[PDB]
Amino acid sequence: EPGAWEETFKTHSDSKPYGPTSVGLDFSLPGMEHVYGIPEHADSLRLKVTEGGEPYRLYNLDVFQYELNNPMALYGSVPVLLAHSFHRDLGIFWLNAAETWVDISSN
Amino acid sequence: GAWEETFKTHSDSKPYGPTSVGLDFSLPGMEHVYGIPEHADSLRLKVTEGGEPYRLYNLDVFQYELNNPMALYGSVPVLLAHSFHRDLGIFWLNAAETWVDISSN
Amino acid sequence: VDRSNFKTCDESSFCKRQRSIRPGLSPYRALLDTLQLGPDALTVHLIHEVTKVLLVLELQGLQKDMTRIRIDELEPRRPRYRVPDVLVADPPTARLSVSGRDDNSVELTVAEGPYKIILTAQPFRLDLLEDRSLLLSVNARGLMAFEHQRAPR
Amino acid sequence: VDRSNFKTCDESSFCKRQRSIRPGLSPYRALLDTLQLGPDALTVHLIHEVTKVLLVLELQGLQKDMTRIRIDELEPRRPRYRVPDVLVADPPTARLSVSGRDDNSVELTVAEGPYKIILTAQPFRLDLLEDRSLLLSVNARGLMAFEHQR
Amino acid sequence: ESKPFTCLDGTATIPFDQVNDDYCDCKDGSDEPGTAACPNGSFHCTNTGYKPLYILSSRVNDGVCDCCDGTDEYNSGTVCENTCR
Amino acid sequence: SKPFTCLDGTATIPFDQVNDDYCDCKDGSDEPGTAACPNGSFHCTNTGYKPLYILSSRVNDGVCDCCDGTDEYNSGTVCENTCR
Amino acid sequence: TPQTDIRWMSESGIIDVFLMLGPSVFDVFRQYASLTGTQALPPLFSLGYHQSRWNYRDEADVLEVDQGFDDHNMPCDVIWLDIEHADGKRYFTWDPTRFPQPLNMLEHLASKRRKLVAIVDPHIKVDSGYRVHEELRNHGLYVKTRDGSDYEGWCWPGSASYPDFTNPRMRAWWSNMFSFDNYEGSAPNLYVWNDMNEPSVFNGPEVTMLKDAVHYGGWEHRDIHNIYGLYVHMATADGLIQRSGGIERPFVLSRAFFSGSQRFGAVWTGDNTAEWDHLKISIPMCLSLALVGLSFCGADVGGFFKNPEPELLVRWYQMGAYQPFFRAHAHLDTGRREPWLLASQYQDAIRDALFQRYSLLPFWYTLFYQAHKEGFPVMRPLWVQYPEDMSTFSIEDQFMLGDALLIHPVSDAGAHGVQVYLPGQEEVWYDIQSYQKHHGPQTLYLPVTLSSIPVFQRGGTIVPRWMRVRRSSDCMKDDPITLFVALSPQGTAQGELFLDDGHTFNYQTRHEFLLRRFSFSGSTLVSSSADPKGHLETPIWIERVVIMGAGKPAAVVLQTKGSPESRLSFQHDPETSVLILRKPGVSVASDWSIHLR
Amino acid sequence: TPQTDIRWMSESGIIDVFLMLGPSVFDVFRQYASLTGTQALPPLFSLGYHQSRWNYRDEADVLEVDQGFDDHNMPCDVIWLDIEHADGKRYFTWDPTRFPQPLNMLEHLASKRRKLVAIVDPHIKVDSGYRVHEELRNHGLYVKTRDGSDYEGWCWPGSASYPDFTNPRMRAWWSNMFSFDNYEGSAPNLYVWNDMNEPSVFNGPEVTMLKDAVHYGGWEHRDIHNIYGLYVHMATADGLIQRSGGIERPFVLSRAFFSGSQRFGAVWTGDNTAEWDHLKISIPMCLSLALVGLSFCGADVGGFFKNPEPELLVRWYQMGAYQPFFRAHAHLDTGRREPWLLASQYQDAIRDALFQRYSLLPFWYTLFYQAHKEGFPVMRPLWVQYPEDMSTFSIEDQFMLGDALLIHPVSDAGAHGVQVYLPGQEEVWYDIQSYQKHHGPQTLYLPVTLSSIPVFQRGGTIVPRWMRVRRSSDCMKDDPITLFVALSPQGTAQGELFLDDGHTFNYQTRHEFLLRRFSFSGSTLVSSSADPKGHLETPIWIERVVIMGAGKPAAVVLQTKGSPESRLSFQHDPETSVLILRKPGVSVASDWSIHLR
Ligand SMILES: [Ca+2]
Ligand SMILES: [Ca+2]
Ligand SMILES: [Ca+2]
Ligand SMILES: [Ca+2]
Repeated sequence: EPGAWEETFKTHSDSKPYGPTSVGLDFSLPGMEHVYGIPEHADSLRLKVTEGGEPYRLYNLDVFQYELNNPMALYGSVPVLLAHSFHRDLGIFWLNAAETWVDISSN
Repeated sequence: GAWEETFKTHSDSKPYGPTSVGLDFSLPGMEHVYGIPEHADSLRLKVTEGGEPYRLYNLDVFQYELNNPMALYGSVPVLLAHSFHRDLGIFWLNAAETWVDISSN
Repeated sequence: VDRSNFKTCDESSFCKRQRSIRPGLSPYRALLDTLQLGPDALTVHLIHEVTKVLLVLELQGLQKDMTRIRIDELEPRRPRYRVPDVLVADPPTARLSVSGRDDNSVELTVAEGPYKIILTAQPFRLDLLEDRSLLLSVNARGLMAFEHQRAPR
Repeated sequence: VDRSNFKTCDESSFCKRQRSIRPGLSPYRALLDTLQLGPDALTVHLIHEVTKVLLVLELQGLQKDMTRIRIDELEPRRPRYRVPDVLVADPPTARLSVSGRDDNSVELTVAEGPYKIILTAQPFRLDLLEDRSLLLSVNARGLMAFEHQR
Repeated sequence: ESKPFTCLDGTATIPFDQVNDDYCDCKDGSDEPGTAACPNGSFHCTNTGYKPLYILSSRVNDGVCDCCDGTDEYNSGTVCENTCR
Repeated sequence: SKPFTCLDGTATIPFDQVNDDYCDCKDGSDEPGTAACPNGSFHCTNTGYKPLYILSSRVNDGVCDCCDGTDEYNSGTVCENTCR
Repeated sequence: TPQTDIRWMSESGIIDVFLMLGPSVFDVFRQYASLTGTQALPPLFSLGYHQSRWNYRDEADVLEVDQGFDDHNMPCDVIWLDIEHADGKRYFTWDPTRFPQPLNMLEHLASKRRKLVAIVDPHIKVDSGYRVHEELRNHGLYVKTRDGSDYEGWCWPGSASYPDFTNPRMRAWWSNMFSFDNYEGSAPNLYVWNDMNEPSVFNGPEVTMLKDAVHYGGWEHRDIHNIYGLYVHMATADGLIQRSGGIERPFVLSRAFFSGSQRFGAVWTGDNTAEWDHLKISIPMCLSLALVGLSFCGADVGGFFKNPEPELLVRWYQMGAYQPFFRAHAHLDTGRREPWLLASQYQDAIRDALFQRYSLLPFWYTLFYQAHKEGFPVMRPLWVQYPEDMSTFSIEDQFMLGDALLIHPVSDAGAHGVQVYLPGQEEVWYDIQSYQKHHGPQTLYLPVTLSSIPVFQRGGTIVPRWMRVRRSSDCMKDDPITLFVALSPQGTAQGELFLDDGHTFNYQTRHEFLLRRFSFSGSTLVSSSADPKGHLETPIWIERVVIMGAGKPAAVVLQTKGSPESRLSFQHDPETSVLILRKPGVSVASDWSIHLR
Repeated sequence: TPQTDIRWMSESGIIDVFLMLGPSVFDVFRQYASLTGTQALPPLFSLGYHQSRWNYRDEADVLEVDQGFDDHNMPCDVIWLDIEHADGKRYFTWDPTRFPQPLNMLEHLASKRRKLVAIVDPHIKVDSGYRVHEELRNHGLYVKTRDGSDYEGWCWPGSASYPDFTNPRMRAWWSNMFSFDNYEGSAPNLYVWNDMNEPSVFNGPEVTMLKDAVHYGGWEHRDIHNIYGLYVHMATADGLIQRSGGIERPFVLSRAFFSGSQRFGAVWTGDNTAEWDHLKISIPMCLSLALVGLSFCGADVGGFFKNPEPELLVRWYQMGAYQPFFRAHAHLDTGRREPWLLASQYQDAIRDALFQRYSLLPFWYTLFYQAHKEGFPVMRPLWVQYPEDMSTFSIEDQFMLGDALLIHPVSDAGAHGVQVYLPGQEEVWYDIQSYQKHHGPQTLYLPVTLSSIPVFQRGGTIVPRWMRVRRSSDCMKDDPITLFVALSPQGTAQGELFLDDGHTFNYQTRHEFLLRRFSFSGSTLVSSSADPKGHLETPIWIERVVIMGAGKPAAVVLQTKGSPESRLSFQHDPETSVLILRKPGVSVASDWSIHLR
């Protein structure tokens, strides 16, 4: 309920005339232990699990004096994730232009 | 060009024609005159008979040089004459382009 | 860097709503009565069991061993945004064919194999295999969420 | 460096005209019939002998031992420029008195001495003296030039 | 009675009341640690709650806050607040 | 017809390997007129004026380096004499 | 049993996802490229070295920097002009005092065969005397608010409005603004840099535009945000193309980007910091971009913020020299760090790095042509080349260029050596500095000095080089080629080489290009056409061949179609098994073969 | 018989000439001052050291320069902002990127008790978004052409128009623009520099305005040219007064000037060059200006164009330290030459020159008060003080400050000594560094080092100094005074001292000032009032007396009204005949006497 319509962050207000409209989907990759991509983040080549913390964010933002080893969104966003194993390679292309969060969990 | 006059590529329509004024002054006993800034020249003013008069016309001279009577950025039309015996001053209250000639005897 | 300037997922209300859904049996399920198989795409209606909002799944096999999944509202109040100018062309399609059937699942074959997609109706799910080696599953953890456009206020 | 940007006196037409006048007998002459001793100044008409142009000389003795010489046209077609905002005040004047007079000259005394101004009528000339010591002369080389408005 | 003060460089020996009397009597400036009278003296900021610091004697009561604890401005019209945090 | 010897005292090559657009001498002395050696030099004679040496890498690079323009003789850039 | 779960959550739009099934990683590259396109072929000069900072003060400063490179014997292709070159951050303008004659400045750079890049940001100063603002306002081409007014935020010029680059009429206007009649003072050797195109809004939420601003078609900014920058990049590149009549290839650097941005030019990692850890992270950041199609990637050499110590700057030049986009840049308050301002020992290490980059230009150009035609990344993680070596799956202090060069730059102060992992069960590796052969797979400890750049050539590859380093790439584009043949365990090798005029679309509109295949097997090196449709008039010839891992032949014979059989002189090093063939002298457009007898 | 003839030739106007009959040169000074006024009393800070260049980069750079002076223990009162501080040379504005918070920058400088000067030139950019241009055009306040359109020329911002400063309505508009509400970002510690006010017109005849342009009242530009700059100076100075409610004294530097410009502030000799002969010529140029009433004169320290060698810069700091207007300035393309950027030996000599200037501030301030009240020049040719010594009539490598100090700066590279002419029969001179006494007249050969500034105090004079040098003059203005008594051969001396609050007109509107007379005769030093109308609340006291040329007394006794008779301790050097009286401790506002028994 809170923030589903009109929402404020710091001193800025989002009138959000359309209300909650988000979309989401999960994908399971059997045999995959290494995933890569979804730039841009000042983070490792091999993407980390997000279970204990923030998901990776894709939202083109100007971050003054950005720091290293964190999933904060930087200037660019390419919603493409690659999965590599000894046996195969796979890719996922999430063609969406809005703010996007990506969660990664191991098994 | 007493009336319409051009210098380089610039034209002066000079609608009122020649209107210049001039006057001379004699200073007996004086051998040293000073003043009429601004010029990149010595404190004691030189005679102008063999060359250019001192010019008073506020002008922006790029990379101006030394020891010449070319007009620089400011103009104070005041000349001081000094001798062992006396001191005198001349104040020429005119705001137009002014040339000053200095001759000895 | 000043990190209070930039939202966390908790401070992004849509991220907080989405991330609050926990792994379990999905409330979405496919109405196999609605299935239509064309040369270029398979369409099938989805329904949220609790809210009864109706979605449309467009499933496509593509040339060069690719699959495209598109999900929209069945009759939205207003059209939703579809990203232009990024794709350089209309992706060439590969034909889908029914090769396995029951009450709760449908198996489709892309062109002439070896890639097949099994659609389980309840709970809604998609699995992709080369022959019989499972490559990846969709909505297997039941985390799918599609906030339909609600009435303005 | 190439200084052709800026005029020499030869390239300034009024400087060229003026500087071509060389020391000699001046054609200007004071009309002593026109002399008037006013409260602040002495006025007297000057005339160019060849062109018959008429000028007005305003001669003033000032407090603090100063003399002011001003020359304008008698009947100008248009007013000439007089520099404003430079003088901080109207300079306090000292009374002038005729103390000598002959056919070709008038001697003036500032207040009660020792400064005196001798006006020579023909050719026009001015001499400034402390008692009997010549301090300075005006138009002694005959270089006065006043281009009237055509 | 009482004993006089001696400059640390050994320059001279002056009575105690010429210490911090706002006139420079020692060549090394050691007789005016609390004033601006000596050109080569130093003033010590204790700066409780931060790092202490020495400043030039010429910056004592110059109207500028040099110590974070503000003790260098005690008779200058500038009131310095404690900023050692 | 005698062969050429490099000035560094290293090796001896036939006359036809001088200015043959390949670097054969360690000091670059076999290609005074070309861009073939990385440490060679080209001499601008600059007839009537100050002469100058330039890097061999600036021979026929399309840029006018000598005031007499002789460093550009087969590059498509025509350099005029500016030694005045 | 091991499994990884991925979940995407987006604020609006539809669900639209492509599953790219491989099975190989190069299949995924092809699959994605068929969807979103391939890397635009960069003009050759843009693969050279770029010298930049905020800011070069005036035309005299730019010309002094240009002369400094020549006076200190360092190559450079482009000098960049940051925001202070314009009239108070009014883009498409020039400061009337410090840049009064842009055409004269550009002509002087052209006489040195160098280019210039000027920054053009998307935000437009709100100013009724600024013709750009008046036109966009009068034609309704600005991003809007819900009340129908033009959106106004704050950026470099103060109050500014934001063109709606999602509007096709706006992109057409922007493209036409780059014509030589509209962008007064510009010339064919002036290129463009798009910064702040996220868009950056200093007083906006998260330093960007409000979610409920309104764009073309009534869509909210929340719907389109992540493609706003791509549209800026696209419209700028299109303007550089049409200003030439459709002949010249563009160069545009962009900060913001999206899927498909590879089609419009280069990107870089933004405002980094002069620290060793920022140097290290440049590899994983550009590698993560390479994997998703953005091959033209780099980071600010020396760091944007703060002042790097001389040793860090040297190590950053060595790192940048082997990365796709090679530009030094610096913040307004940093000290000047043009490479000749350092002590002689640091200058020489930097010059050596610049020489290596310029010598490798034919190799870089060919890799980017293969990226342009196939969608294969230029900079590659080791696991892309060795998908079965699990010990490479996380490596990020190492990368490969194509399949031929493995790079492990020094990225630690005062390091005495590096640990280099040389993969491949059946592979051999040659240290390009010493020509020492190394067996794989192994972890080799290599001692380093300040001048060391650990680079290894893979056996079975042929690498083309321009060994005559000149002051810019334009000076070098007709020079002869040296071929470096690294022999495989089977005594084989192969490589490609792409050539064209270096800056036009003639390779595509007129098939005016060369694509050569060089192949070695047995004792024969053969040049053949890898694409017969391509022909090119060029003076480029083969001046030298260097073969690593070969024995001493008794005689070397060259055969070329149209020519009699010729004998070549050679030199052989028995210690390193290196054979140097002198002056083959054959045109690069000709079929030929060299036989070791 | 010797005679000099003078001839004046002017383009228009009337003949209007004043003859000033002396008989002494000080009578001529008084006569001219009664006509055109006297030197405006400068606020104390403007007699300190000014640090300037084209250009300081941004607020951070200005604050860094400020901190550099304190970190290297060098005094400085003002930091200057040249044309790059504004928005594209639109005056009264600030660059939105590099100077986004001028008030905060001015506040930080106020916390260091320092000031700032910003340049404001008379030419106004033709720009419909520039509010200054729109107002001046809409109110018809521009110089016009004969067809009635506003004149347009070219200068720093490109195409620009020129306000008609001969129009009183224009000067009133200009003055009101300097109010803190109109000149946004300005503060009480911001002052103004008027440049290019000849007026400079880049595309005009002789780089100035057309002769047939039209001004207020229909007068042509040829009629008014030489007072256009004075009007700019006047209207700017009045604006700095009016913005404060008529309380604060202005500081305005102007490049162009005329008779009467002394009433409005300072002038300098424009764009000089970093060469030794330009250093030499600064003396005759400012001396020629001093003789005609312009006492607040100087030249760019170090030269405007080109880069001075370190030794030339040291010698120019020593020269400038003893000239009225003391500012270092430099062209856009010169290297940075803040005084701490040089080697330690050069730094120390420059610091020593800065300390001498600041210690002499009470002396400078009194000389300018005497100029303000009497019309006597501050910097003086030797012949002014010795009108009967014919060998001084042409001297221009030497000058005097008042009647007390003779200065002969070193103005030759690698000089080992100078020849100093010490004039005056029965006159004595004291070397202020060594206290050696020298009888005149003579030409003395004085050996010099890098640190030497040849300065001599005349016998019979008393010079007041602040011996506690602080970071700026504001910090020093309540500090105690040291009196330097140079005894004549008759054992006498005299001197004056003017004190006030340092920056307001209270000395004139409220008689809040002190003018003290110090006189020595017999064996008694007496302080009395030189003007009884002046009273002032001040903590300034006399902390030390230095007497040159005295024997050793048996006792020293101080008497001050209101206090018991006190004994003073003292120190005497028999070699140099120097007597130092310790800590008189008497208020500078009190009558007192010191007797040497
Ligand atoms: Ca003491
Ligand atoms: Ca303090
Ligand atoms: Ca050769
Ligand atoms: Ca060349």
